[PDB]
Amino acid sequence: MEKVTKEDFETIDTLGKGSFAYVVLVRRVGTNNLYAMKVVNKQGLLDHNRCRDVFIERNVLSRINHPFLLKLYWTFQSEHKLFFVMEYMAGGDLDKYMNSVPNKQLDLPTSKLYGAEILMAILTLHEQSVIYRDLKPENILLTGDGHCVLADFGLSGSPFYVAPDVLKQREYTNAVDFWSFGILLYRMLCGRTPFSGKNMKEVFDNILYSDLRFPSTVSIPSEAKDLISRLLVKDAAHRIKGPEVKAHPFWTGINFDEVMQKKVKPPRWVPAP
Amino acid sequence: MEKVTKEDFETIDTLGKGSFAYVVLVRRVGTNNLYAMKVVNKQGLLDHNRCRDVFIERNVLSRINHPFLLKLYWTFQSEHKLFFVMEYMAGGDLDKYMNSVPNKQLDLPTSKLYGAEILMAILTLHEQSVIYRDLKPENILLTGDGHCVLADFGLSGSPFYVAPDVLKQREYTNAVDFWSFGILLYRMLCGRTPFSGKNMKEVFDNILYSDLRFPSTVSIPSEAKDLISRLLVKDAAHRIKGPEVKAHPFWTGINFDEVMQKKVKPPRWVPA
Ligand SMILES: [Cl-]
Ligand SMILES: [Cl-]
Ligand SMILES: [Cl-]
Ligand SMILES: [Cl-]
Ligand SMILES: [Cl-]
Ligand SMILES: [Cl-]
Ligand SMILES: [Cl-]
Ligand SMILES: [Cl-]
Ligand SMILES: [Cl-]
Ligand SMILES: [Cl-]
Repeated sequence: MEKVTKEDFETIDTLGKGSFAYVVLVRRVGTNNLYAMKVVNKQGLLDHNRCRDVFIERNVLSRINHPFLLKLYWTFQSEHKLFFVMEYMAGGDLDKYMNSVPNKQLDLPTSKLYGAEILMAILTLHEQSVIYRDLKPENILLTGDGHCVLADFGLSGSPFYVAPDVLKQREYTNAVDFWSFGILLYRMLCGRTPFSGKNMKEVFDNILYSDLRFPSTVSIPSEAKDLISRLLVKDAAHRIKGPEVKAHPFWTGINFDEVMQKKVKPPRWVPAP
Repeated sequence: MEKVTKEDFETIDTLGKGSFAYVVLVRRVGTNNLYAMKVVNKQGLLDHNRCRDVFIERNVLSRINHPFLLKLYWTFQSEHKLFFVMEYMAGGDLDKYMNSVPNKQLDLPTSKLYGAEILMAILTLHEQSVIYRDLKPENILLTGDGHCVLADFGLSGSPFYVAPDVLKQREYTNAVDFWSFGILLYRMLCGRTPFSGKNMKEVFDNILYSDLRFPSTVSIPSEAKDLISRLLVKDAAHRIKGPEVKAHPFWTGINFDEVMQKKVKPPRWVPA
């Protein structure tokens, strides 16, 4: 790619702020092309021990160009900052989309496709020893044609998706992602998360101690219940792991190769540029 | 893919009409998804040419996944017809696009990107032993975000892109695709094809015997002129081949790995 510097991008708007990074909507000078540019303080990266994360993002994930991870176009530096010019997703996120559909529920074909796309993303991250840690609808972005893409993992509701492991020990492993994935699958199919409460204390107690229950009013295939139940085993040591999740009978009727090729479209996508 | 038949697609409009096949815009019933479906009357398979083309589409091209080859979702048959459900390209084709831009000329960055994407498609076809043989702007479709995609399952302008190899022998090698590629690069940069005439006989005589001539009113890099000239060598044996085309200095400002990942966007794309 061209040897760009910060001078080659015109800031149009702000897309968010963080501890030591911010994201701006930019237009590449001389073109009509828009991008989401993440600007990260170099000293901040060093103080937060994020150099490995940056190396993986820039030198490993960028080569994979996974369809359901955010696309990276350019990385470059200034004196004090590193810049990551990434795809601008104006189609919103999955939290907003699900809150706008009737009953808050996605039908089975859509839930299964989005579950497969998200699973492929999570499996790719784990292969690179990256734990997403914050899987939730707000961090799943939608393309213009209705496919799911994981939000920038460096950047990042949450109380409902936290695993027992994190509440008890703050210990992050691949299993916490599969717990959150089970919460997400349940949410897409049922219209709500499985564990709630009148305050955070009750929510955490239910996450730790309450048996999983499915709504009597929602028709869920037995295979989906089986997979969600195994993803939401309380003890991480006995939780279903990646290979068994990918081989689970719930994925009957969806071909992961065709999903990776974008040949399985969302049946009811509502484009809205 | 889920099993389908003709009954699962509702015709919205007609996109193209051909001798023994037509393309329609369709919607998968029960969804909001749109596709382009080519319908081929099996009666037209008596022609060895049309029979071979459909054979290649059903058995070879159907198995290729490439960003710049048109995507095929389903292929199936009825008692007397054949069906190809492919991606509907919202941007239309490169012939209409180039006839809309001022002076009918694409700028150098756009010409180089589109040339790179088309070259990647051609090289992949040759690796699969497929000769496209009909490379021209009408067969280059445009995605909603401005990328070029070779039409693979469409209906069979054309006289301006035919190589001397075809005119002399009626015989085809990989070289005919690189001749058409030469004509296309010249068209994008210069606003017209190199060889024209007042009738078809004049056009063919110029292709066979007239030395390539570049316009005096259009300035193009010497590297672009060199590559087009190597592509438009009339003797097939001495025409530039695939690997030398890919390594040519004209592609200096392009990285083909990034183009394959759709990380090089067209700078002026007008999604209308
Ligand atoms: Cl511009
Ligand atoms: Cl390290
Ligand atoms: Cl510094
Ligand atoms: Cl970061
Ligand atoms: Cl794509
Ligand atoms: Cl069939
Ligand atoms: Cl052949
Ligand atoms: Cl050859
Ligand atoms: Cl060759
Ligand atoms: Cl390559």
